[PDB]
Amino acid sequence: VLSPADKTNVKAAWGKVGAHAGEYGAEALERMFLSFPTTKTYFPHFDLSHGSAQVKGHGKKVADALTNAVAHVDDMPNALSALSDLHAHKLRVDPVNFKLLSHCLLVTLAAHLPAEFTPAVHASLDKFLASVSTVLTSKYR
Amino acid sequence: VLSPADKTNVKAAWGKVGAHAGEYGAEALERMFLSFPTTKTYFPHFDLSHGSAQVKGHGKKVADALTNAVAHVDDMPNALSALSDLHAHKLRVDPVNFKLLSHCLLVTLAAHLPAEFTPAVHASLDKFLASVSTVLTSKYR
Amino acid sequence: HLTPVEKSAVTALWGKVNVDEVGGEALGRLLVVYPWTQRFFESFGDLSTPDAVMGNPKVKAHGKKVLGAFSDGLAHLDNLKGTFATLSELHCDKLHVDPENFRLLGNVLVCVLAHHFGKEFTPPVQAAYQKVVAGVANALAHKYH
Amino acid sequence: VHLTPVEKSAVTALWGKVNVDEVGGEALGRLLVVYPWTQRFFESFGDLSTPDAVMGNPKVKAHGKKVLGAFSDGLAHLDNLKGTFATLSELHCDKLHVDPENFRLLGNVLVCVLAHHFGKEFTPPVQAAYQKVVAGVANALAHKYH
Ligand code: HEM
Ligand code: HEM
Ligand code: HEM
Ligand code: HEM
Repeated sequence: VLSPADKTNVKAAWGKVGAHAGEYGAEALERMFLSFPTTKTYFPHFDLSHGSAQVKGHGKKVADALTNAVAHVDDMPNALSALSDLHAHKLRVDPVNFKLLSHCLLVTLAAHLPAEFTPAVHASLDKFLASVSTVLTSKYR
Repeated sequence: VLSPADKTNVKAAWGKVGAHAGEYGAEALERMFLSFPTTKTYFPHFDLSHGSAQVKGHGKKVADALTNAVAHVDDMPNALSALSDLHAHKLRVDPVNFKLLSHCLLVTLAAHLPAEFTPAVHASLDKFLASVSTVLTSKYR
Repeated sequence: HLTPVEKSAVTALWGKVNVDEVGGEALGRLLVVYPWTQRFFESFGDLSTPDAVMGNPKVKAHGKKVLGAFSDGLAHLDNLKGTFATLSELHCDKLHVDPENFRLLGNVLVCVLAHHFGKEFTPPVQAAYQKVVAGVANALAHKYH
Repeated sequence: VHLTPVEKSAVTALWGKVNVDEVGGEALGRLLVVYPWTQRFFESFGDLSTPDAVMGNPKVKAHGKKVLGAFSDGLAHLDNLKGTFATLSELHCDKLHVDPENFRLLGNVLVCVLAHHFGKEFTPPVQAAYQKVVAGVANALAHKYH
């Protein structure tokens, strides 16, 4: 549940990603795969290598996805319906993995957006990412 | 996020609780205090002896709040906003304690309403109480 | 861990458990209530529905094995670390099951005990069992510590 | 925990640039802001009503420095983190009753603070190494519970 403030924070913080959506997305992944290798078990069809255009391009959609999740923040279950099916029904992603990706995304934001990663914004982003994580791991069709 | 079958499961199951709501609240409360003694530190002014009158009055309030969440299962944040203020702002309950109490609520239902506690109803009730717990531990005012 | 009156409580109740049924119901309910665990069982076939899951013969057979594990934990509450030392290796080092799932299974078994024994599963009996299942999940996760 | 010699080198170079009188307080303040129920353990600390109050709170800054000092003790004793934190564990699990999920949280907040301070220098390899460290510390701090 985000306060009105939380949504302005994520709106404001996540907007500054901008063209770098791809880049931050890919790095967050790279961060997760190196820091938490078990998460590779979900991507055996990917090229794990650093700089791998499959990782790089996948990151672009997660960021858009999240941009879209920021875009339908108060409609997120309807808006993330397809990704729920993918992640909860089809892939069966264990929910801890969302906490790992969520942390790597925060690390990336902290590393690339220091002026915007204030404590208030950090807390809003964590709740936002937890909210996206709850939607993606729940079967509600 | 509760599915449509989730919502009808919860509502039909709660109906069968009926007049025993307060009784099951107090038992879940006792189970929790005995099974997880650290939770008692949230009730230092409560006489926590077996058969305690404070635990029984309090079980009724909890049951009534859950019954109200069932009635308002589509607008839970709004309908529980005073209880989130209490639990998230003033009490600052660790979310782990909501999992302990939800688990004890399920144990109580499984003990008193075995016909209703199907696997599917179990799944639906679990998400519902996880949902309530998310509202009550979020600061969104 | 268990005081005398506790051990005798859990002992007595565990005597009445159907060892060809409750193990299977706990596993099946794990797979239903916490569906992402299904991922660990694409070998087991039909897990599409609650009724499909709860009747899967391998789900039942496997559940017998886990209740067997629990039976073995109850036997040696002295040193479940060593008791489950081999299982911990399989669950942690080999299959990489997040240990929160260990806690979830124990709580489901506890539910399933309450579901079967009803009023006999008193708050004090649950409390002793909660110590037991936490010991099994801990011991099971020893290779993570 | 076992870091590769290059992880150890990268970890120690970054750490040597850590502001030992601030980072500890940033990490604790963020814990209390991002995970507001942890404030329950610090009602002795005074004003926590707002994020700026949390971060500016002298008691927070104070207590954060000693926490940073333990993470330092941990870094110097990576092969024996249980021993190093044996008494600390007694304090956090037996006396305080802190649910050990929160130890993972602080460790991950610290990583976010290291990222904040070091930017690009806090590369994914470097992060990978520190995740190893803070996982180590949290569990040695949780050891009693094992
Ligand atoms: C915030 C968390 C996440 C978001 C927003 C997210 C978003 C997305 C998006 C947008 C897609 C592709 C949609 C499309 O087909 O156009 C996708 C695919 C995928 N996501 Fe996620 N995801 C998240 C977390 C995870 C996690 C934690 C995992 C696994 C550990 C995961 C695994 C996948 C996989 C395996 C795919 C499919 C890859 C492919 O074959 O293209 N995702 N995700
Ligand atoms: C879904 C779970 C819960 C529900 C529905 C719930 C509901 C309530 C309700 C209705 C009240 C009293 C409201 C009032 O008097 O104005 C209350 C108070 C309280 N709750 Fe909860 N609660 C839940 C979980 C928890 C948990 C897990 C804890 C702690 C372990 C907790 C601790 C308290 C405390 C300390 C009070 C105030 C007691 C008093 O002074 O009378 N609650 N809760
Ligand atoms: C928590 C208490 C648990 C106990 C006591 C337990 C015990 C066992 C036992 C006795 C086996 C049989 C070894 C064999 O197949 O030869 C086993 C296998 C397995 N367990 Fe567990 N287990 C537990 C929890 C879990 C959890 C949480 C998961 C994952 C969600 C899991 C997944 C498996 C899998 C996938 C296998 C092997 C499957 C196969 O043989 O095809 N277990 N476990
Ligand atoms: C995860 C790594 C953690 C480390 C390294 C750590 C470290 C320490 C240290 C070094 C002390 C000081 C002991 C002394 O003064 O003699 C301490 C005290 C304390 N820690 Fe932690 N801690 C950790 C986690 C936590 C968490 C998660 C909480 C609460 C959520 C917590 C709450 C406290 C409190 C309340 C005190 C002392 C209270 C007081 O003196 O006023 N700590 N910690």
